[PDB]
Amino acid sequence: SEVAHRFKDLGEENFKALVLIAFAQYLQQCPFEDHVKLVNEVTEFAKTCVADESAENCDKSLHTLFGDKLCTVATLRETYGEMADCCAKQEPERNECFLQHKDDNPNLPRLVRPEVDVMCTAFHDNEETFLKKYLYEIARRHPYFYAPELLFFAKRYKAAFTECCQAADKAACLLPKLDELRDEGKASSAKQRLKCASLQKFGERAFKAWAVARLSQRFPKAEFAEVSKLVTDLTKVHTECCHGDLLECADDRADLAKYICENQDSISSKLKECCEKPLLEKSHCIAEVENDEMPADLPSLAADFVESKDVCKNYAEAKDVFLGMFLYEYARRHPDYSVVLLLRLAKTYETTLEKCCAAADPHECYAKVFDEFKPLVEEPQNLIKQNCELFEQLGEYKFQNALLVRYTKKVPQVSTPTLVEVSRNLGKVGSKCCKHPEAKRMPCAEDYLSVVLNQLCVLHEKTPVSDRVTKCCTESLVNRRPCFSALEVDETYVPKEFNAETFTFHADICTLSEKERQIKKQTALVELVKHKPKATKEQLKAVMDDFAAFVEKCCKADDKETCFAEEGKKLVAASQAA
Repeated sequence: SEVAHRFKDLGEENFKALVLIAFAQYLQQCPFEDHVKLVNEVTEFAKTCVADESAENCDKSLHTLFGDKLCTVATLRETYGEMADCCAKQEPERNECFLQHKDDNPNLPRLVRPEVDVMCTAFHDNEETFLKKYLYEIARRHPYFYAPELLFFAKRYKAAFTECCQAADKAACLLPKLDELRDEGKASSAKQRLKCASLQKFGERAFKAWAVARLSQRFPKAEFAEVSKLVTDLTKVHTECCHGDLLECADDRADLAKYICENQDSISSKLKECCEKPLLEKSHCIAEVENDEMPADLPSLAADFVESKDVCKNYAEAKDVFLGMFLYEYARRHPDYSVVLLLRLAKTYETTLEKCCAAADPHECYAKVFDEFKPLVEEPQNLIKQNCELFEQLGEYKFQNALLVRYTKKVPQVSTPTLVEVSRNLGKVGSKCCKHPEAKRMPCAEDYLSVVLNQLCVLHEKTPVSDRVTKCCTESLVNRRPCFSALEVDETYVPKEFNAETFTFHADICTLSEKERQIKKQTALVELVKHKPKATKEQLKAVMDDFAAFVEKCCKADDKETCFAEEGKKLVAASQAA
């Protein structure tokens, strides 16, 4: 049995939680209740297999079991139409059908949160079900959320109420910690969506490379033989978690932290503090540990990678291992480089060795490779330095508006909502990284951009409208950023026509939080640039100044919310004029 296997390892709590997330991440539309039912029927079954390891079907594969369970409600096409199909499938891929049907943007209503007095009550009256509902809401809205990490966010989430509900002002103690978590969760989710996109769209050789560079940076003193061990394992973990096999992912993840902590002295010296705490906290600690100090006397790369005469020969022997060693050796001494840059250099190196090695005199050919590294390395440095300048002057809001205009011009076909959430996240890099010394600026900024760009990529893949996005997204994982920076303005885009439904206005805007206003302001700017790409320089600005006046005003006018209606058509007349 396997279900018995995992049960013994994770235990009732975690096992029950993971299976909930798995069910939550598969049938995102399906109501909380039903999931709980299946989760229980599923947990009960497990309990018998522990005793009798051959009872009903305790001899199967999680999937057959899991799949059939869900298939007791999926066949209801009136609720989940395209799902019934997956159920009529077989063993080899009745699972693939499911994975292939995950939604990155579910049509799930916004998740507002009741007053502090209710959450506290509901939390106190019944716990488990309060925390159960949490995981359900997150796992269903982030189908790729790193499962093992969601449990850590959960234990955290519980301690928030566990403490603040006992305060002198729960609203004051909670709200903050709740906000801090909502953010950190969206980040962790993005960080992982990229990881599954790599494995799934580009292959584990691709993911393997990323891991080598990243780990080699974090653990400079580690050895190539050791790092590879870690990379092999780490890959398997995420491969499982990304294929929907949460239980084994969680198990294997735990086994990895166990190992890393045991061979602490062999890997990093900053692991100590992570190895002294509860597993869930131990895992989240290791994955976010700062890099170790750089080994003292290190030879120059040129030695064995460009000056040696055996380069080409070694490359022929074990190219993958050789290139692997290069990346590890270049990353360990360059924590100031973004992971994608390091991968760009590595690809540049491989490409060179390929053409050079089949030459009349390789050496001579590949002798000046580092000369090309220069441009590759400077491009981002200059990009960062420049964009950090602009950001410092205009602040976050104005900076975001800048990227908004810019990016809408690059790919005007993309839906306004995506353009807005993406532009917003791109500008957040300023606050996040710009306050960093140049030594830590690039890894910070560029890698963060890879995550953000991977959204537009996955969100666009749903309904492809711009081949330029498709090209930049699918061409090369490591060159996505440079590809987009290169884009200018689509000379083939045919401007829009002002609609009525193109953008509605009803007063309901004077009640929304401040943030949700800037957003409605930005969503306007995007719509604008789409109707008038060219004729655009500064008027755009003077106009944004105007809309601000509109809101500030009518939100303080006492007529029925009729102004917004009469004056709504009034501003439209003015706009078209410009």
